[PDB]
Amino acid sequence: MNPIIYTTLIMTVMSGTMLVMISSHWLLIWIGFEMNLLAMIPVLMKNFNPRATEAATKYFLTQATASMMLMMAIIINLLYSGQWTITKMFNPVAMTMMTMALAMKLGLSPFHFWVPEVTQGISLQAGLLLLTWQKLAPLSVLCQISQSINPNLMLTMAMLSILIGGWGGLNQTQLRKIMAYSSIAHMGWMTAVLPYNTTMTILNLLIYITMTLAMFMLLIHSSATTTLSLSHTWNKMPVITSLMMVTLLSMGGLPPLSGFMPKWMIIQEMTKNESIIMPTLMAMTALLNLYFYMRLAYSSSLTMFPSTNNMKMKWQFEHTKQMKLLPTMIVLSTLVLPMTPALSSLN
Amino acid sequence: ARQWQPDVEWAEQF
Amino acid sequence: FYIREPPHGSPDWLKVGLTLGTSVFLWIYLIKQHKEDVLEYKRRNG
Amino acid sequence: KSASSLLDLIWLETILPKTTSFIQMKMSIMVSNQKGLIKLYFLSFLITIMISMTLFN
Amino acid sequence: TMMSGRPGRVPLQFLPNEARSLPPPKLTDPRLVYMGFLGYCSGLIDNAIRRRPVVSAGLHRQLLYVTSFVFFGYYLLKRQDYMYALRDHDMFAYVKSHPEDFPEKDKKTYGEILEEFHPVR
Amino acid sequence: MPLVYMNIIMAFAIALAGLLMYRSHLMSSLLCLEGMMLSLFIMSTLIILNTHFTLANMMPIILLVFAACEAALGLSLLVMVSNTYGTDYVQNLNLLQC
Amino acid sequence: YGPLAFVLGERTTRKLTETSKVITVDGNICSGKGRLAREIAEKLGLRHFPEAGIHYADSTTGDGKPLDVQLSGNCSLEKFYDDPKSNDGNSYRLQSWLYASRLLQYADALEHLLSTGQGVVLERSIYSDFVFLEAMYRQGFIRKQCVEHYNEVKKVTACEYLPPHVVVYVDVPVPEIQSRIQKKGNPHEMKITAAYLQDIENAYKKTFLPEMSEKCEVLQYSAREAEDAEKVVEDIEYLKCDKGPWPDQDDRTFHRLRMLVQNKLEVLNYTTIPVYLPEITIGAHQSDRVFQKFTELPGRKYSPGYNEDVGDKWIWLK
Amino acid sequence: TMYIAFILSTIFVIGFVGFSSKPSPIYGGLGLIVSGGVGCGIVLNFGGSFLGLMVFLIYLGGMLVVFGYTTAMATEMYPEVWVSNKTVFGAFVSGLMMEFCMVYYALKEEEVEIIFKFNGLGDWVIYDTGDSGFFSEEAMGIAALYSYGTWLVIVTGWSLLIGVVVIMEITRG
Amino acid sequence: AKTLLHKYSDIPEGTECHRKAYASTSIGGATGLIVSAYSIALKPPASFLEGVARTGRYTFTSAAIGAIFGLTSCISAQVREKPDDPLNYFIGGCAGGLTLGARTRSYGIGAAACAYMGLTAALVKMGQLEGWQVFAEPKV
Amino acid sequence: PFFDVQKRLGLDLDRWMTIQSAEQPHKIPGRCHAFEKEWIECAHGIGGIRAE
Amino acid sequence: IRWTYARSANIYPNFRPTPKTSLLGALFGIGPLFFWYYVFKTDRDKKEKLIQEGKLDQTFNISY
Amino acid sequence: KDMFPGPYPKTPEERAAAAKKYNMRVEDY
Amino acid sequence: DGPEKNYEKTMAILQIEAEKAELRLKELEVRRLMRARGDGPWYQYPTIDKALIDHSPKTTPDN
Repeated sequence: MNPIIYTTLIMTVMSGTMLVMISSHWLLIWIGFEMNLLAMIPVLMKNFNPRATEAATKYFLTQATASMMLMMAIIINLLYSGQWTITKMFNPVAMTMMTMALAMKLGLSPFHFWVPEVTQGISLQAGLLLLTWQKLAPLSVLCQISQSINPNLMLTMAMLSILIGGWGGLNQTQLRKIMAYSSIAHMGWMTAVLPYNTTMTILNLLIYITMTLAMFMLLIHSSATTTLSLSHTWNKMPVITSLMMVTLLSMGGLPPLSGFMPKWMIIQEMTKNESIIMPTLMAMTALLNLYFYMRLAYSSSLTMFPSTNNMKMKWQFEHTKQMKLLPTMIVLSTLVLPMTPALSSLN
Repeated sequence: ARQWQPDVEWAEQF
Repeated sequence: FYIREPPHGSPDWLKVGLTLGTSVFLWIYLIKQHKEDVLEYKRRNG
Repeated sequence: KSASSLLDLIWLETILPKTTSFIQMKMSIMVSNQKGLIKLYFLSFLITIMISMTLFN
Repeated sequence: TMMSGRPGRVPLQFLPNEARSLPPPKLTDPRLVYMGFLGYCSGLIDNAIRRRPVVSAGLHRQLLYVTSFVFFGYYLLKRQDYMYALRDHDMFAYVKSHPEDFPEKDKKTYGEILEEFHPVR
Repeated sequence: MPLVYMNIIMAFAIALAGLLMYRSHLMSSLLCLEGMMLSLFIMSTLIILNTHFTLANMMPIILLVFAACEAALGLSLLVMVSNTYGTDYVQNLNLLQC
Repeated sequence: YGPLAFVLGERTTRKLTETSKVITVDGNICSGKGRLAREIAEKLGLRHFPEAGIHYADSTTGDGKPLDVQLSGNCSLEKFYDDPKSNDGNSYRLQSWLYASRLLQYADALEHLLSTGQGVVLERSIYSDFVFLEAMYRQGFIRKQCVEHYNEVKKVTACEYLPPHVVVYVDVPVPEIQSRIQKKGNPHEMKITAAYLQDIENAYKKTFLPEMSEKCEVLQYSAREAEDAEKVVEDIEYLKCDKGPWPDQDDRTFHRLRMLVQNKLEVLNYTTIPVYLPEITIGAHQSDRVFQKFTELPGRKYSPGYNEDVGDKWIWLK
Repeated sequence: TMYIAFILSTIFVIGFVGFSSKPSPIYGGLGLIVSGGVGCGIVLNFGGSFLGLMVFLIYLGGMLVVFGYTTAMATEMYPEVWVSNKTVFGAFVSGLMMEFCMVYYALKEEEVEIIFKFNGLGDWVIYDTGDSGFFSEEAMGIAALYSYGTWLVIVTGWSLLIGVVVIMEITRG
Repeated sequence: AKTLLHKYSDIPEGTECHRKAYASTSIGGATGLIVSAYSIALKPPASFLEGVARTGRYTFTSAAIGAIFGLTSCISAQVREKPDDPLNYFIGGCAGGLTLGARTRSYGIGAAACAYMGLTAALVKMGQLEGWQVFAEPKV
Repeated sequence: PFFDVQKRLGLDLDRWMTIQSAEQPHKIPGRCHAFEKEWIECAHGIGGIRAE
Repeated sequence: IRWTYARSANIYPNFRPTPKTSLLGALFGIGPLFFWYYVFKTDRDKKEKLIQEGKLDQTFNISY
Repeated sequence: KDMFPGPYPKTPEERAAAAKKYNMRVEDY
Repeated sequence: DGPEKNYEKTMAILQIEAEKAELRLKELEVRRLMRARGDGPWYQYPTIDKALIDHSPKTTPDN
């Protein structure tokens, strides 16, 4: 792919997301979603492999179904209200259909099945975009219609997402699949507080985006896609695997790391609304995510695995590609807990 | 005497 | 020492000067902004 | 026998740590069926849509 | 969504003009110092990743890290203080304008109130 | 609502069920996608015409444009699968699991 | 060089000219291919890369001086000559290290060709390195699993590189090679058997040369024929340029290749594939100790240019 | 003839069942052809001459390229019809039975609530009694795309160009 | 959904044990049908008869669990004359877990299911008595 | 995150087709122009919670 | 080494929850707990009853 | 790894291997 | 220092913390009432702007 063409496709994805987050008309939100899908498919297939084609096809099918359901919901809302503005949806059936469509776009379980497959099929560069940038538009739409969202359906989807993400992450040895299941769990965490307080959803989204950017950029800097391949990184570059262990501990939600901020604030907001069983269950189920993160930390840094002889040649050379945002993303994802009262700026 | 330091048998589990 | 000259080598005085100028400009702008904010806060209250 | 093995190294562990971890492992195996066929989870999507429409109206 | 729909809120404005009536955060603020500390840690990690002397290499780069972090932290803290002041102001105004919902309670001293004694035997 | 609205909504539901229930070919799934798009076009067009929402009469055309854009996307993905596997059978998409 | 340079207008097809070709002079052990390669490089004007040894990577990185065997290679050709069936896996470890060295060499050669434009004359290549491995397996020095690992590593790295335009092969027979070796002087080379050289020749003439002829032209010369550099040069100057996939290359694939060959760690990414063969699997304690020893070498601790011990200065502003 | 729209909508549902049962894509093509033509008829009956003719024209052209591919990619030595596989025939019969049951329930029982509330009266009732004058209101609203909908034009054009680019990038190997 | 929930809850504790058991059986059967549908979708049976058998087994297991839970809870409430004690629901849940173990023919499964189910049913009874909200309406 | 750039910059990208009571070509009124006008003018500025 | 391993690390892997093992574990784990709970609860109830009716003497119990 | 205590021996081969491991006689073990 | 310094510091700290607790309870009640009624500056979900309505002579006289 020509670099100019790749830049145009990336800018088209970003422009689709900005159209979704900027318009006041439902038709333009659907248009932005369509542009996002159109410009995302070739970005998924930048490196041509049968696995890449399979991932692109599955993603296209899922997003197409979700967009069709979303447009049907929009049309029904127009029929029962004569309105196109992004506001309190005036039909419960349309609200349910739109919720299902947006959950399918986000990958909330039981619409989670495509995420581990599409994430594994595509490269790390495309996986980062899929797991970070592709969550902005549906979350923004959900935040704009949080008033009309049926709390029961959203809470059930969030709890199922957390449970399924934790369970799926335990049986995975491919790093991309582990990241996909962690993303599913974190999306459930974000959508748990949508009916209660959207600013907490925004905070969780920002923290998750920083953590996933750090993790994916570390994986790219190590060129590792499996636990065994990542294990060798302790020999060539111990700093990368140590930072990866710290970021995994942060993702587990362990204080004083930044990953404690979203869970803590979410539990606070959900207890303010007299919901005590759901946040407790979510906190207890986060232990599975913490488990597979810890297992990875063992295989990567906490314990040293056997390397190969050819790493001696690799010792001499230094990395050429330089990701300028990696140190900032690592710092913001590990040492920002003393800065929670900054929550107000998101209001 | 030394730390256990995973061998190939342990590493092939992952 | 090195057979191939280091990719960094002698300092990129252009980049170093740009970084130093940006940092100094940021500090000066921050100080001026703080002074203006203090003056405005005193003016609006007394 | 009655304390050192029976309670500590066996039942206490069987009651809480071992049982939970086993249940989590079985659930992990179930969720990650390692099939990867659209024909299956799209039917699951259809079932989910129907169930959501029935329950939440 | 609370503060999103406040009347008179100008979209995509980081600091409203009414925020200037509040005292700016002091340049010796502990939060600002922590922002500078985060910038310094970012510089150290940048040195560590690129395999150069962590505490000495690239003083200009670490200085830029610290300056940018302090600058953005100062503006962020100013916005946070403004938002909390807005929250308190709105809460006070709502309490004042709704006396029935927040009535003063009869002040009974402990000599009057009867709280049951639970012995510890 | 009029019975025509019921029929069109039922057609959309049937097309959605068809798309969600694959059998062998990926071409038929794209057919169900296009059918859903057509049903949505008819629904929106009837709604706009009935309520005399003049300025909204351009909405179905935009919907159709993005519909055939998605159709072209699907067709291109179909050719790549056929080139990579020889058939458009949905069972060949099996490398990516879980 | 990067995506920005390609966008701005820097295209490699402009740099390619009549003599922008990669030439690999192949041959059996001590076939005199080195002199032929040097003479080709001198007259055609191309750059000559001496065959990659154990310490080739040491030449490109750092001071250009070989490092210790414990650090750079952990293998010995002399030990392989003495004991080819050692239980230390020195044979296959040496073969894999030599394949990695030649992979780096090919990358450097392609880089030089795609950047400067000058042609390259290499001695053998990653495409010809499998001959030694097959000979070792046939002799029984290495087992089948080592061959499987070598094939797995090769099929992931060689595919991303263009085969040489010209394959010049010297065809000195086995008995003459034996005579040269027994007159060369090196006792370790004298320890080489006959079946090893015979299997090397068999592999060269059965798999490499036919497969290379399938892709491009394959010039062949005997001992007498290879001694006329002018004759060999004239053949290269009149070869049909249609041979090889290089004419099927545009600036897109050239940009991809130039991006790949400039990142050495990306070049050697799949060399260290986590296949735990006992012959190459270095233990955790040994890996830690050897890596610590490497990190303590002068100039090998920090990135190039930031090592104050080796005279690098201005590090505070660098 | 007072229920022409209802008959056309029933044929619409029939065609949707026809191409939803997944016969050979060739036969799904004519199923979609019938559905599109009947939908054009409905839109014409509701006053949308341009819109109905537009769906008719576009889908007619689109299904042609699908047919080209059905003979290139989805070509089975024995292409299957609605009466060739018990699965396809079962889906077709189930769809027809569902449509017939809902039609009967809607007709004989005036007010029907399956998911929404549908009224059994003819579609002619909902029509308005206004006069558009010397106008084709649908045509004027559609033509307002170039005057009012400049943003829509820009976004749609950009999406079409990016679609061409995406097709070329996907189908390049 | 809520129709069955109110068909079960509106029946007072320790009254009309047959109808309470029937309502619990209906709830269990609905849950088992949902589980069977999901299992068929995700793990396809080889034959239609195999799918019918799988659905029947799952539905019968779930319905038996629900019926046993309802009967045990109502009988405990009747005999002990304590309608508002979570121990009744604990006994019902343990009985349901024992029936689950019997259907799966495993003593360990039976014991674990008895324990967890009894705890969950006691928690449900406590939430009903106190007013715990699994899905709390947004109030802030 | 509804980044209302339209209200900030003053641009009108899609607010012209949000309602049928807005300006339409040749002043063709909507079928329910009066009802929508009444509903919008009633529920202007009082917030969604009160408007419901 | 084998003796140490068998005493500590090889117990659970070779453990099977037979009815004998389960019943012994129950009667040795929760048995004494319930016994002591009964004894202490009865003693505390007796003490509280005596305090309530005022039939227990605590003349110099000013440290507890 | 084979010189550590293992599961209960079932086959006579396992009973001989365990006896050899514990430096005993098969009959005595 | 003197025993009175800690005394006065404790009094100040108790005053501040009690004010914080009272303000937190007040904020919770205020937020609940504003969400329930929507008659305050918070939870003001947007509605259609009435400046979009076209108050011009249409085509049909009955508007």
